Amino acid sequence: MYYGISQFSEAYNKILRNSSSHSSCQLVIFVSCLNIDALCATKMLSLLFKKQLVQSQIVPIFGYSELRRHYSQLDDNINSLLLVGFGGVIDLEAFLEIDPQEYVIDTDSGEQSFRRDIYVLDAHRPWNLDNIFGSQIIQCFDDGTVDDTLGEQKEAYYKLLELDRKQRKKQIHEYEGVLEEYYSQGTTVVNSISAQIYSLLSAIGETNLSNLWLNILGTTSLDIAYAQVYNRLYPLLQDEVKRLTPSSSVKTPDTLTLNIQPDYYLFLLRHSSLYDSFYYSNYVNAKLSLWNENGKKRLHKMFARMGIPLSTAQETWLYMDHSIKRELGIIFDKNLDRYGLQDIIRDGFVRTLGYRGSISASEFVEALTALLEVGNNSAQKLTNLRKRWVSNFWLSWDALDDRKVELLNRGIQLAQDLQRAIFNTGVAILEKKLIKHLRIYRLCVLQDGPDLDLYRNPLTLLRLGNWLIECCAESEDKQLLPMVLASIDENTDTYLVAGLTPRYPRGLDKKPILNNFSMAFQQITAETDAKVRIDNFESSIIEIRREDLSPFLEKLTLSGLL
Amino acid sequence: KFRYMPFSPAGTPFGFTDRRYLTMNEVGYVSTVKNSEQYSITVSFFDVGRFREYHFEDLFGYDLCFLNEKGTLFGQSKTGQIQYRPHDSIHSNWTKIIPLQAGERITSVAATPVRVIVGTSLGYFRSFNQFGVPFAVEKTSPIVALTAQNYRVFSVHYSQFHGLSYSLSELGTSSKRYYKRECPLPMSLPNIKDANLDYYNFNPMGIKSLFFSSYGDPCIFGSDNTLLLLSKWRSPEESKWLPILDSNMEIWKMSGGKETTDIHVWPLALAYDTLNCILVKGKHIWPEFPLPLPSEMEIRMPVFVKSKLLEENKEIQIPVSMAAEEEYLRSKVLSELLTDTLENDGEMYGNENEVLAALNGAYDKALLRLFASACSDQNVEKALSLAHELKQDRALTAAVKISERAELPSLVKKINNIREARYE
Amino acid sequence: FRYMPFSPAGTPFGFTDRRYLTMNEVGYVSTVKNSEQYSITVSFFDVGRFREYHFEDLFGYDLCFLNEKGTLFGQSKTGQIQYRPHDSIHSNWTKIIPLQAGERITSVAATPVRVIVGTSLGYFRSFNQFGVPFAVEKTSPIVALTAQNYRVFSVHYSQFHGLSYSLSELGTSSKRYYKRECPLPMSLPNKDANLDYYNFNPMGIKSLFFSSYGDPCIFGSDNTLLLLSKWRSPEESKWLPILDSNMEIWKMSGGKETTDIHVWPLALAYDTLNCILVKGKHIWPEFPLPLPSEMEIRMPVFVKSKLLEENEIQIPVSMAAEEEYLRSKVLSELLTDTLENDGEMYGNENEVLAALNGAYDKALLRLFASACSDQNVEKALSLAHELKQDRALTAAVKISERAELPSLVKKINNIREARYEQ
Repeated sequence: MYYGISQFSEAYNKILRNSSSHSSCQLVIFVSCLNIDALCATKMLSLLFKKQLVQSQIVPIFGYSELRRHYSQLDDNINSLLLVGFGGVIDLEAFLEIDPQEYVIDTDSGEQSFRRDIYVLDAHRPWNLDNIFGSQIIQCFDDGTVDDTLGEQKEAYYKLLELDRKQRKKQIHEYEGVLEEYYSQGTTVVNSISAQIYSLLSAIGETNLSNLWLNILGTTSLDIAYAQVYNRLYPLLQDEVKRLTPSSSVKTPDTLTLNIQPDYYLFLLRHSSLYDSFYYSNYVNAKLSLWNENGKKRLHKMFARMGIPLSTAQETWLYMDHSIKRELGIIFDKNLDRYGLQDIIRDGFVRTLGYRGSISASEFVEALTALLEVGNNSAQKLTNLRKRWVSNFWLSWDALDDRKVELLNRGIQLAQDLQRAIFNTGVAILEKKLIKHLRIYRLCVLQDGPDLDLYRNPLTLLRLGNWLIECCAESEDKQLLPMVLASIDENTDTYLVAGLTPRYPRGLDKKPILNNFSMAFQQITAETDAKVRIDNFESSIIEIRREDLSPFLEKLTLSGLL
Repeated sequence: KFRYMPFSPAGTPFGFTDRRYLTMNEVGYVSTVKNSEQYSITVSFFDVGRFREYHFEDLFGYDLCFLNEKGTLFGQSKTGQIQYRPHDSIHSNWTKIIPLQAGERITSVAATPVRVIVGTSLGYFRSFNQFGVPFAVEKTSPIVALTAQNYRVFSVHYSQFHGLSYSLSELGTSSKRYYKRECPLPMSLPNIKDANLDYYNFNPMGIKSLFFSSYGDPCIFGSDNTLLLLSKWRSPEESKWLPILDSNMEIWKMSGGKETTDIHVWPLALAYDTLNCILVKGKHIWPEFPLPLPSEMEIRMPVFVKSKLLEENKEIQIPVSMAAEEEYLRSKVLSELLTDTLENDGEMYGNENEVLAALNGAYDKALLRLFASACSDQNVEKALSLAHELKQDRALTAAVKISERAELPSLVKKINNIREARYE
Repeated sequence: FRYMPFSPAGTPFGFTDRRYLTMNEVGYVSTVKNSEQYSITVSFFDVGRFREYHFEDLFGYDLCFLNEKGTLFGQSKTGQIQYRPHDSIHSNWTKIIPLQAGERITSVAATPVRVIVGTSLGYFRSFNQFGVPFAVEKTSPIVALTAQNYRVFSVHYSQFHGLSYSLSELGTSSKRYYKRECPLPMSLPNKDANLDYYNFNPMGIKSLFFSSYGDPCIFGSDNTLLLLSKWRSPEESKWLPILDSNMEIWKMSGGKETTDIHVWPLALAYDTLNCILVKGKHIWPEFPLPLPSEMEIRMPVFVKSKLLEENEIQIPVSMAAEEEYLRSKVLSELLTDTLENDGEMYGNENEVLAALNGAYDKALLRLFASACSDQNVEKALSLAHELKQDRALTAAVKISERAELPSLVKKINNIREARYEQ
């Protein structure tokens, strides 16, 4: 509520009024690492502050305790704080021990001012009502859901705070019931941080092709589990592409172009073979069931039907005969309807410059996600491991630059290897039937397997989780159920547990489903004495000990908040 | 018969592309992009520090724009839909539909600090204020071109039964004085292949641009590629239109005498002795969306004949005689303009008096170079007529020395008689 | 439009090697085509002042302005103009005017102070008498120029402005435009002589000059000499048609329409148009150019039908009285306009005002007698309102007592008392 979209520009002006000083650094941007959206958002923010000369300190943070450690050691000279990708769910005054009495300067007249501004760039739609309403210091960059949906909770909270027998109980318990109905609600995303920051850049006037491409990457990175967000934000990106494109031509070494062209829903089409692109795609294995041998037979049969030889299909896309790849849209239109792959046809954004080849938005965001993942006494191991993924995040930041395409090709190769590992472990799960039905949720526990040291990473376990949700979503015989995905780390000796939401099949076209695992995780942590970690910014990511795993799952299946 | 078209200053046609520039001037450029039956309008500014550029989604299909230092006025010609947007976003934008008859289109719009001016194809002239209150409904000859700078408004009218004309006014917050009302305009309309016909179907008048100078003198750029400045417009009995750039001739002059077609001048503004304009290269007159840096073209008085420049050059190098002639004429007209603007409107900076003194210096130096060529041909009477127009007493002694070098003692006696007249 | 070159009182070739270029009150300029070479003969009517001269033309000078001190030739295609002073103590000079593609010089003018070039795109260019330029200006496209005593009368025409005229005057300090591009009331023209002349001169301007007292005068295709009256005050300016020459030739021939007698104007002095009376199938002078006759100014208030039913043509008394009254009125206001600003020029004018006011009052008394003949009281009183001096009212009260009409006398005596008392 404190910043609607039409005054994002005003908020940026306030940042200048606290940070446009050549002598000292006064702006520190806390970025949630291990998120593509926050990475692109901070890249656009860093370009904007570089063009206007604002001093900055970009700090990547993994855990909530890491946030508290970094905020506790901050100097008092810093007056502007930007929280990218997080800070929209928890109460920041109750977490960062913030009291407004020692941070207030020049209160005199009903005006209040503070010596530090903390801005929140968060996409998680459960918004803390104290944080968004009763807080002057914590300033939210709201998408606009407060003006449409959160009005009843606004008046309930305001008459709760204003009024500190049957009338008092009858109104106060009703407003607290409304507030507790808004609370204990699942977590969802309907807007991207990159779209909000590009709206800020449109309000200022610093938009160009690079910021538009970063906005395209940030919007495209949410297409895996939040396809309604991408389908909503696609026409604005189409309007911006057709606005900032030039008039027209011959391929020349300096002309960067960014076209809206058919970019099919495939894993790494332009940097791998067509056989490996269909074989490692989540949607193709989701529909044709490629995990068993019959699916591979059907894939070879449709290669026979499409007229593409397996010698030509297994050849690299750049070296592929273009009698196959020029009329590939016509072949896709004629042949994919019989096998159910009609939804492969999809228009996306493809950027190229010079003579170095074309890259799509989807291939670029899988390359960036791979560079986040495997880009490079137990508490020291956790600290070193958190430092390792912070180094991975900065390597992926280095890959965002135009002059560092070798990092991009390294990310492409890492994405290929990681998708091979994900495919092997996915068919490992599916062949031996470790998926167990618990009547309210589906349980998948990895005890041992091939290269299990990749799954101490969060996004690799989320990649396996989205693989399983896509593979099980097209099977209509089992209905929509939430998924618990646990992976064991022997050296740390902890089960890292991820909560995965189900989704409808991609061909259908409604209300998005929520993430009800954080409420149960918090309630079990409060009621039981489980030594667990809640510090991840995605609240469905927890770490349990091995010996406390089965009581945690029994208390999870006893609880009805799934 | 004749068809009217909506005009904005230095606008570009669509052509084969899907985008065009609505207006281009010294403040900035406003361009529109076709966006699948709607439009996206981007307003960019040449002054980054004062104004921040913006863009918006236009659903009405605006084909008219006017851009000044305090607002932006968009106008749809077919439906009468106009909109005023202040730059500071403190005053609110306003949107108004004016009454249009059948066959009536808004041909041109203009904005003033305290007024907003809309002109229609049947000759109506509707003036609002800056906030949307109507103020006047005048009927004039059909306005096909408007450009306002501060409180001064300059317009061009054309009709079959009236002919081409111009009107200049200064409305102000007070002292409402109209300088000239529908006096005839000395400009050549174009001689009505597809590279020119794509533009002349869009802009039949041949107005490439219409603006004011940096000191407030009106300037127009017709289809003959000459920049006409109105001199002494404050006094209506002494007003005259001075051509100060026949830009085809200087295009031919920088190309080494080659009859050059593929380069054109697209005018934007006139600073003192310099037209800022994009030299557009290609078969199309209008520039495209990757807008290059606007080049600078110094104004030259059109006294250059191509025959003599081809005769002496057996880069076109002008001989010192006609170079002195054009420097003398250009210095005289610029001295008159600077003297009028400094005496009437005052100096807006501190530089105007010293540049006027240096301009009179360059005036006298060119007059002495004409005096030398007169004395080289034993022409006493032409030398006396040249040094009779010599302004300052400092440079008359140089003419005495040239008379000594040319051995014309009667010229010495008459110049000393001129000095005797000049001591009192 | 054609935009053919114009020189005042210029004569076309018309399948003939010899044609004239410019005829004024001072002389005439003629050209002869000879073996792809032109021979320019200039000849002055005042043979006692100085001598006529021939020279050789290798350029094709189709433009000429002739004054009392020099001769300015101009080439319409190449732009090469040339000023030749008549006396040999002043040297000739030659200039090449810059011209665009398809641009021609339409008319030139030469003053003792100024040298003027008018151009088909409106490029009004000015020089002094020694060729140093003073101004380059764009106007509406020139089709006619004349100038005397740093006064410039121009006529413009274009397809986007129409017919117009300008009345510039250059003092030593600044320019002054009296009437800048105000519309001109000259009628443009609509068989072999007509086709030859309107191929040569499509505007139909036969001549265009100043009067002897500085008043602009124009003679176009309708054979109607117009004078610009009250031009010193631009809010009061009237274009007076002072000569309808077709009416004068019809009156001279004796009530018979003729097709072999026309007029070619040269100049206007006070009450007299100095002109060549041409005789022949053509309307322009031929090689034996006659002595320049003079035609009196006659205001066009003559009805052809009334004059043919009445009858050398014997003019009736009332129409002659109206003619004298209107001509005396316009000449009185013109001469009072000239002497109250420009002063005396020949010094005889102070008696010309007295004699012309006497003629004005005399014509008003003949109109008084004509009105009192039909016993109209109020029309005669309105005539008696306009009497100038007191001595006319003695003859007025003499007429009214003769027609036994005291009701006129009772008001004329009051008018006289209010005149001499106040």
